[PDB]
Amino acid sequence: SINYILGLDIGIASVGWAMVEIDEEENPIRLIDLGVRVFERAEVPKTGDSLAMARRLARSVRRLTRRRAHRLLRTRRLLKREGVLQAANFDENGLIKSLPNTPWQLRAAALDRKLTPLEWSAVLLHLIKHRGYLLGALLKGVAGNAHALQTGDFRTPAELALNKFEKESGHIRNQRSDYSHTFSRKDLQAELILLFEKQKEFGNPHVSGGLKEGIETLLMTQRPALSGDAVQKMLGHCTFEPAEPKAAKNTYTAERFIWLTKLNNLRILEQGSERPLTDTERATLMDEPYRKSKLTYAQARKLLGLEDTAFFKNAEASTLMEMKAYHAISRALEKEGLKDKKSPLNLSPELQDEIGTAFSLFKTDEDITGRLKDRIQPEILEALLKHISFDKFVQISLKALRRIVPLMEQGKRYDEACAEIYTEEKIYLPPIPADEIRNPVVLRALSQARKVINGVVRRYGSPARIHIETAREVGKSFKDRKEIEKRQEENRKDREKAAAKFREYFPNFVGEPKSKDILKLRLYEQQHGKCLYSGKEINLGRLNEKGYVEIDHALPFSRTWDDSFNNKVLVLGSENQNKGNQTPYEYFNGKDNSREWQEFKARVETSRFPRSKKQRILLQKFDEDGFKERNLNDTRYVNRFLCQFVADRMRLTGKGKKRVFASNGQITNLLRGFWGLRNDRHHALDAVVVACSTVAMQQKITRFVRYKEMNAFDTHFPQPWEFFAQEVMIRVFGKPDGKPEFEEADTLEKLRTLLAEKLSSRPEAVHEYVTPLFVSRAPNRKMSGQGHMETVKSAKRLDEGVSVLRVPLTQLKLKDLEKMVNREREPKLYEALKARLEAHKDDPAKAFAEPFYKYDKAGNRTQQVKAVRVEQVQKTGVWVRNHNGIADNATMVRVDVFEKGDKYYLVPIYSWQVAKGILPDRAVVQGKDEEDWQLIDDSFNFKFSLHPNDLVEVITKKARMFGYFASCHRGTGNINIRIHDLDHKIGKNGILEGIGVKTALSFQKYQIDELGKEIRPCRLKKRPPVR
Amino acid sequence: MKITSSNFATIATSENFAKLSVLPKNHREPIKGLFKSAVEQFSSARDFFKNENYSKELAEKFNKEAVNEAVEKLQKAIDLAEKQGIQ
RNA sequence: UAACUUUACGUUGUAGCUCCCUUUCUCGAAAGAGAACCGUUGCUACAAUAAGGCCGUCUGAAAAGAUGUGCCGCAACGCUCUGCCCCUUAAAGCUCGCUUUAAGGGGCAUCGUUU
Repeated sequence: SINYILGLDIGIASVGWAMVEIDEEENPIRLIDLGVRVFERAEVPKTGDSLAMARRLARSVRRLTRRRAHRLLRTRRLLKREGVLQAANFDENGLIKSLPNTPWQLRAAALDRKLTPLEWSAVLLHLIKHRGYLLGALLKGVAGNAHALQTGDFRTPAELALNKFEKESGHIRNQRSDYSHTFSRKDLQAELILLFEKQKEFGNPHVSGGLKEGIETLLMTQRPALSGDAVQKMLGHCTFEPAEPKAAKNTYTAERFIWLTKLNNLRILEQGSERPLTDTERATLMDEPYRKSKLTYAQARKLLGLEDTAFFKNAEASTLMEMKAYHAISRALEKEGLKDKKSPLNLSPELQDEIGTAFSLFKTDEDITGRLKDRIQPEILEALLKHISFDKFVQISLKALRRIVPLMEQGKRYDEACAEIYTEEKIYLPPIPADEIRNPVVLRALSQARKVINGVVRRYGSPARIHIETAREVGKSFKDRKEIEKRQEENRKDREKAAAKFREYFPNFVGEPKSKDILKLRLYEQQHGKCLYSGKEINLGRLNEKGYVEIDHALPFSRTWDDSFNNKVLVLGSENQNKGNQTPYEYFNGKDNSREWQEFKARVETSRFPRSKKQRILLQKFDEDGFKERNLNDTRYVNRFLCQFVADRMRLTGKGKKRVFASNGQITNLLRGFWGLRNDRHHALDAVVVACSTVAMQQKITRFVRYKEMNAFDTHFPQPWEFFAQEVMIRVFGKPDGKPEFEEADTLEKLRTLLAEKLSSRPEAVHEYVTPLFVSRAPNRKMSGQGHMETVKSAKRLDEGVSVLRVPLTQLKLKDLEKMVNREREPKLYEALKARLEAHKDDPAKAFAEPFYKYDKAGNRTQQVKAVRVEQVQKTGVWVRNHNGIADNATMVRVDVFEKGDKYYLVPIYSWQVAKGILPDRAVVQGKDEEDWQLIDDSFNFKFSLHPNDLVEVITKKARMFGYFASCHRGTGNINIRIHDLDHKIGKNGILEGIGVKTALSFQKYQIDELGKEIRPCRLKKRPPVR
Repeated sequence: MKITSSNFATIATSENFAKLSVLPKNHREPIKGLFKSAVEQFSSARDFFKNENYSKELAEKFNKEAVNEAVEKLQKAIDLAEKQGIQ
């Protein structure tokens, strides 16, 4: 119904959108709607870790501890059921009673004295529990321990631990995040076998074969590493032949398929172009993998023999394809000693295919000798059953392979090959595929952009064209972004230094030397006191003179659109009056190689111009078309993918065929500067600038610059419409241009009358779709998350507000020194700790770098004080470690709002309460602790529930607040609200702390759409359960 | 319906694993987990020969134990699925 | 990218040995010492190492509590299934504008997939 162009500005934390109505010639005539959507970037803002790292670490730790506990339990079961254990020694849900507390001394004394049955289970359990290692410090420690074992009398690792290991540093097991006291699992096998042999030598009715077998199984039990999905590891069927099972990713034909598929689309990149392998190149690279294993990026290059002019679609060194099955079979044959080191494998492809199928379908010796006995020689079966194991299944059957492989060898492409042998448009964009987008931030940004596009298409209709502009910070890693920020800061500092240098030459220049004269003077400095084109010299009178020097483009704008920083040069008063839209190749007689060209080349050859600008002195018949096309578009992965996806997967009611225009960055700044347009609302400004850069505006701009390039104006730059810089500013900020002290209009009536008053000459400034901009934020209504803080505290003194926590000395400060649990029971220790602390002015790292010693009464010393347990306040917490520890509460996940007597009460709900299913009943009361909180009963009406980032509104007796709820303080009962656009002039950094919810006249939570429209109140019906 | 270490892969198929999507979550999760664990264990029940530290009899001892564990796991999974009433 | 076998830590509780230690008991040479119920420095051992959910088996009637050579439990994406909210049209009636049921479109999840 409405013809319009939709402009998008996509960042890593926001997406601005605008719609510009166009005529039949793609010319802006109106500004219909605009808006901004804000979210949180899909990464940790503090460091840059992915959003799913803590979850992965916690899952790994959980699995590790579960496996260790299960292994110890199985060891106990084996020691009870398969030997002498006297199962009256095992009581309740408990363990071996009266277990000795010194396995380490026992394990080193089992070769000179019999061990009691009560002293055998201890050493066995200790060996199973700490079973050693199977990344530099750990390897160095185990290597040093191995070297130490084979030097002195250290027949057992336990003897090493007892003799030289503990008497030096006073400990046996490692402390802190260090790596010295680690052992290898092979050494533990050696010690275990020595223990069993030399202890059966002395006696003991134990040490049967079952004990040895069980302990050796438990000691060398490690789960095999998982890889890939689980559906891929199953025997399915064929997509083309529904009568034969799949094939393994080990057979000759399947790996031939993989190799041909990878080789066909190599796409050797010649200086940025598309240079595929021809028939003669693919006839040689085909057989290289099958002959050598590590075929890397450069390994093919030597066969290609190029001269750095052909890249690939050092650091670029990765195996493009590897022979897994072939070299695995070759090694299995070689290690038995029945094949030379380097020779072709004397086996038909059918034989390797059949052994691969058998090895991937059956995993027992009997079955593998049940299917390979009649096909391979007697030695081959045994040689294969010693170093060979295969897995995984491809989705292509064996029968179809015999047809697919020959065609791909003939050069036919995959798709046409399988077609000969054997993406429709929609209204809304489909979900962004995560296969190609291997980045979380980019995926989240594109998902939000797709949501905005779907919403606007739903509200208005199919857009004619989409103009995408992405900030330079998108599609980049965190380190590159930080480098960009530091480079920008350094550039700003250098600009300030250059400005300070400028303020010396001509103080009389007005009262504010700006950056334009700075650029003029800097470019003058580049010429090194010389002039260009004209050939005259420096010592001109006044640097500005209003006409003496004019910044001009060397290559004309009308043909290049290449402002950049290289093209612009500064000339003198003479010359340049009859240049025109001529490149220097057609103006200085360079085509005929005259003096007018060589002289100026010599003059500029001593300049300080950059390499790109220095080699842009001359352009030998450059492409006068693609160049202006290259500066008007974007050549990055994200922009190209967006263009392709929105071009194919949805409908755009345009006119041409390339109805997606990804614009550049410099062109946007040029347009915004030319047209007048100079908080978190400026995103829509670039959106409007971007959606008005149609090809018709480009045509008019080219005509204007070409006319003005000849000095033929014997008028300002063309604009989309008259009064452009005013209407856009009024629509965005609701205030007149450049007036941060003016009042803001946040209502339809106020904005409409402001538009009618300040733009009475434009009848199109008002329409039925004008609404003050409202920034929208991404909701977060997850009820999952952390259960409590990592640290846990003793809960013995929990009747009061007390909790004991052991802190190291190096971390303790003077603030917690006055809260030590034992403050009055040892006076001298506290005084010494204060004296050490009150020396370096609360510097614990530099004060406790020396050992601490509890000095005995009347002198002498005693044992170290490495850590001290201090006392902290604790009014509430979470019971963990099986009612043995108390932990701090987790992040707030829900608030329940109740109303009674024109008063509002907040009931906090945490994650652990959701997990246990115990919904709370106590509303927060300021001052009093939880035990004195107002209990909730049937007399309290329930209004709604608040999650983080939810639209709320309060009406207090002083003013009215409308914002996004962020956090609720349980100590006061006051909620915090962020202003919609996060204005720095309202509150502290856009937030309104300490809002008084209680005694408020009105309080209700609002609902907002994804485009910032449809702001309506919501009345929740009944309290939802936690689970 | 019996599961044996010889005819095992003919039953542990993608079709059999995907037939479980109809069951309610309280039943769907455990049998699917059992099937996945058994399939992975069978698929990785021979890397003990690829590692040179599991020398001599330990290698096929681990292989036999892993195969028995996998076949018992899928026997339990298929018994639970049979109780839930699928074919 | 996204994930995967482990290992060494940290914290809490109990037990053993060990240093300081504030009261209260036990005394003729004034000094101290000894035994205890508590605090607590260090070493070792053991248990727990998110809070917790599913499924199978045991004692059984109010319910457990254990048990398992099994998976999930701080994330991302999405709407086929389930829920909340908002918006249209319909059957209506309110009391003189809110609900009951709906069909459809969305947003978010306690829902689905990957882990």
